[PDB]
Amino acid sequence: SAEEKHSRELEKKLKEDAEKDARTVKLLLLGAGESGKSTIVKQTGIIETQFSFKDLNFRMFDVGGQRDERRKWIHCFEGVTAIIFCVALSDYRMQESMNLFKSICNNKWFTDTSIILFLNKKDLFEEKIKKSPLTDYYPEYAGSNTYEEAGNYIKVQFLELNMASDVKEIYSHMTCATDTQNVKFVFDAVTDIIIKENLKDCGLF
Amino acid sequence: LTEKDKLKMEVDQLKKEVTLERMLVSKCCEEFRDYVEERSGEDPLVKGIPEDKNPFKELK
Amino acid sequence: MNGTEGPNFYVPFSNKTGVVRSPFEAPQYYLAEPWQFSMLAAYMFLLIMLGFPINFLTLYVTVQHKKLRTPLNYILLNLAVADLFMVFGGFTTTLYTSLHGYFVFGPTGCNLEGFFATLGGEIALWSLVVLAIERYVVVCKPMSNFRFGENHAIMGVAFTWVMALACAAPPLVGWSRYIPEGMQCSCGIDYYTPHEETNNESFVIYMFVVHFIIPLIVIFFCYGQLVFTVKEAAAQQQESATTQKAEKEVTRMVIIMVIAFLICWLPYAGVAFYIFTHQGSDFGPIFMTIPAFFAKTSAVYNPVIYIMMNKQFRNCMVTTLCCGKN
Amino acid sequence: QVQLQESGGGLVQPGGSLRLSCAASGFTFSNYKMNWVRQAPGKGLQWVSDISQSGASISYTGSVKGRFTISRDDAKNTLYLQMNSLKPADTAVYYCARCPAPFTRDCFDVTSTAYAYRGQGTQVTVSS
Amino acid sequence: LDQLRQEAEQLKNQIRDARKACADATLSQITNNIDPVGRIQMRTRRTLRGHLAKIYAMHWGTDSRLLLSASQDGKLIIWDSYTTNKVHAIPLRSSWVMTCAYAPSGNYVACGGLDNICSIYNLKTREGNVRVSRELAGHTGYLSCCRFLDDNQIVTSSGDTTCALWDIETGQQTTTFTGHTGDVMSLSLAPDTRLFVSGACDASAKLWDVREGMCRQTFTGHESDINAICFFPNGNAFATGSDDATCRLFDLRADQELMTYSHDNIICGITSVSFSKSGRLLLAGYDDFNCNVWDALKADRAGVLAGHDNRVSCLGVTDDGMAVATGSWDSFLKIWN
Ligand SMILES: *C/C=C(C)/C=C/C=C(C)/C=C/C1=C(C)CCCC1(C)C
Repeated sequence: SAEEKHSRELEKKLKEDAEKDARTVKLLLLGAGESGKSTIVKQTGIIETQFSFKDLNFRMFDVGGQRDERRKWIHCFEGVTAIIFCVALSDYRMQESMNLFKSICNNKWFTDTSIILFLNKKDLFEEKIKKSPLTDYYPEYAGSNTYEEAGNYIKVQFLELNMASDVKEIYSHMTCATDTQNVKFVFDAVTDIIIKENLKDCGLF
Repeated sequence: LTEKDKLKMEVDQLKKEVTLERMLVSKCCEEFRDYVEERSGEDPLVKGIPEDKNPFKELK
Repeated sequence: MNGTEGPNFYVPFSNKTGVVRSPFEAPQYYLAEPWQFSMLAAYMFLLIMLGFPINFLTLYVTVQHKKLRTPLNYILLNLAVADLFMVFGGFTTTLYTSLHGYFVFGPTGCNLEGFFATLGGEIALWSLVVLAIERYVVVCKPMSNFRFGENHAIMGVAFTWVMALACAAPPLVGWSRYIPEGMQCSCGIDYYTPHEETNNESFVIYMFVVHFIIPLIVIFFCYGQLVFTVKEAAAQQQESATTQKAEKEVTRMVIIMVIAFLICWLPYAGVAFYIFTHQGSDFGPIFMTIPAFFAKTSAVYNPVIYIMMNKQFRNCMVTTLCCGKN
Repeated sequence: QVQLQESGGGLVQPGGSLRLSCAASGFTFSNYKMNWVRQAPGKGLQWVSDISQSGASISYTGSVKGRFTISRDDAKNTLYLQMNSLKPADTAVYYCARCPAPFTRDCFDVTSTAYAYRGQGTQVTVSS
Repeated sequence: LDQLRQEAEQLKNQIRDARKACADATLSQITNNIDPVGRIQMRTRRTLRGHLAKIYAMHWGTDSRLLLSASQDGKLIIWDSYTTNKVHAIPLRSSWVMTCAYAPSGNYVACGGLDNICSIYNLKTREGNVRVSRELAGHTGYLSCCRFLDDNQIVTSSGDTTCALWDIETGQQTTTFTGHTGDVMSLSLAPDTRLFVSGACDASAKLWDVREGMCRQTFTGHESDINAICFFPNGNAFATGSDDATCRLFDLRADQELMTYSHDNIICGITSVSFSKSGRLLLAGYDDFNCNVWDALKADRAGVLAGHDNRVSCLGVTDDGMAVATGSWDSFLKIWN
């Protein structure tokens, strides 16, 4: 029949378009607005950026145009590979990014996905605490003033409230704004996440 | 003017929401019940379709 | 030397004392002891009562669940139905004739029995081989622009079925025999007789080339590349406390699977290689049946390794049994 | 509506305890996860306490580990927080928020601005 | 400020006392002399496949034959629900959708998602020219429900708390229905096509009207967010379908509840509600793959439609009541009868 052959041609077209998007790896980055997004996407709906590196194709989903409350649209990303935080390094928004990290590490839709965290804007941060330490808004928490341990102090604050009862490891990278190996780190991380699920997909883990 | 509008639009519209005359829920409930009972004799999803009038017959 | 031959049987006891008979006519108490027959029957009974539920409840938990019907678990279900064939065809009739003694089931019935037993064992072997193949190709990624879908799973299952039908069928058309082997209580594919009519030596070297060393080379290459590409990725990121949890477990599982293959398909190749090399030997009945012992143990220990240590099947089985959570 | 009124916030020299409470009215106060959020004088909102339904799961923030306690009195329909040995770095306002979905551990927008399920709270100022 | 909020809560308690004064008996106090419906058991007829991701919304055609579906792959597929053909399969720009609609003239197709754009496709126009006719920009925040009230006017929900109206001839947003505090999740146009009620995420539905633009009434009485409402086909009532497992049937001109539909085994959320042809069966889609019916005259359930394993995201009945299409997150649409 004419309409039945049209339906079969449409089904062939849909199955042919299935294999193009069933092979890519999709990622999302929250970032809490102001961040070092504009370098790591360079290297008002859903700003989709699409890069590739060594036979892995990526599709970021920089959602920033939506409002602050996000309990109603966050379930459409249940099936993403790895969340990419973009926490800027400016002590006293710093606080609002930490409240968002609590929400995504407690709900059922993201308690099995990884988080590729990024400590960002180091060469601004190293001079921003060379004179004004972290021990003003907090108590004397660090104990010293450099960029290694104070950068590691922001890491241990974010890793303090992760549950991680499954494969939920959190990579981290104290990254600059003139970096050249930043996209290699997001490639080296996501291959490890792909290995862990394929080991889980075959079953032996 | 966006910070000077929504502070007061809510309270003036909520003040407007009380002047409208209500009805007894028994009376409007009887209206709903009479409308849903006059038309329930020929609802094709409550009575069921006797295997011939439906356009959703078996397909192989 | 090697024994005495009849029209369609070979018994490894020499007729110089004049006590040997046909396996289809008279009981073999001259050959072995009756308590050995009862022990083999008791082991076959233990085999069926332990291998029937562990191979049926996997189809139970994959017909109740949808997540198990995955495009790379059809091989595991094919292994399950392979051991179910080895239980229903294989174990029950050899249990009955080991209880009764002499193989009163007819040469046509023995040609059916050896066909079904060799069929189940070869679907088991080749399902292990092609699951090693798909695990290698989906984890190690030797071919870019590739994914694993439903088009490849049934193709691999059909490959196991056509290799098993290339194994078990040429005894039926005249390339070998289906004599009862070992304790004269199990129809075995012929691999030891000095028979010249049906070109037996060419079949023995064909089986040792195609059906033993090619799956051994394939399994070794696949699991070695798997362990190498997991350990090389675990060396890439040492701070991740889950990858070091992963590489130890997959190395342990690869070692367990390789030992599981080479503890049940090695004595067949060893006995066949010793008999083909030593042209003319002298063995016993109880020596000839322990590779069948080890290979028929595979029908009950292969789900213990392949789906009970799978982390997805075992959760559904312990929520179906509702007792004994880990 | 969903009314969440609070009481128990004044001035207190540091080290001194202070107990504040949220009376709830509008829903069934037995099957909603509950949060205690603070807001510094100038800074954004910051989540503090994360009390679950029964009382088993209890979380805390970074700057508070071993100085605040929380308890839901179900029969009196009231949430309770108490600050023991508080520090002068808390001159905040305090809201008590309800997580949106019942029978669920999700508390996703209890810290967001213009949120519909938290009261106006109290004021906690600290002397020296 | 303190004084205006004190005045607001004082008149809120006045509204609460005025609603106290009228509620003498609910629906289940006066319905107690009727016959019950009975346990119906309707099976599927067309298990309809063709999707590869989770789907979010659907809408029947006016002729009760053509179905529509939108999912997370870029598909805007229009089906024929008689022989399970695929009449059209539109590849749209944004892969992310949230809603879709079929025009009452049977000619256009609306869609939209969190691309903040409701787009109109000119279906069956020319030789395979299934193209986007207009895109309705000028709308911040994500979008959750587009609905035609004509072949030229749309009413679309918002993320920034509006329920705005659109004229497709120039693309300009004519009127905006501000007044909500949370984001609006669904709409349901009246058979009068002058009133429409909209539910949002602050436990409050609002009965707007098209011409004068003012919210005539705001209905409270819920606890959690309100996910998907549906209008009762006389012009006097509507069901709500909130997130606390409570479908509540509200009415007009009295503003209080008529009934609640919940018992203790219902745990998860509700995300799709549609009435029957007469309204005797309120079809409610749950989150535990257990989209059920509700006898919306005796407040008791009468059957389930368990044929899925994921979130039953959407459902819809025909205009003649002869079917119900339920679509879920498992890429399927089960059409029950
Ligand atoms: C009940 C008996 C079973 C399942 C065993 C059947 C035996 C085989 C599949 C053995 C085959 C082999 C030889 C005959 C010699 C060369 C090596 C093998 C494993 C291919």
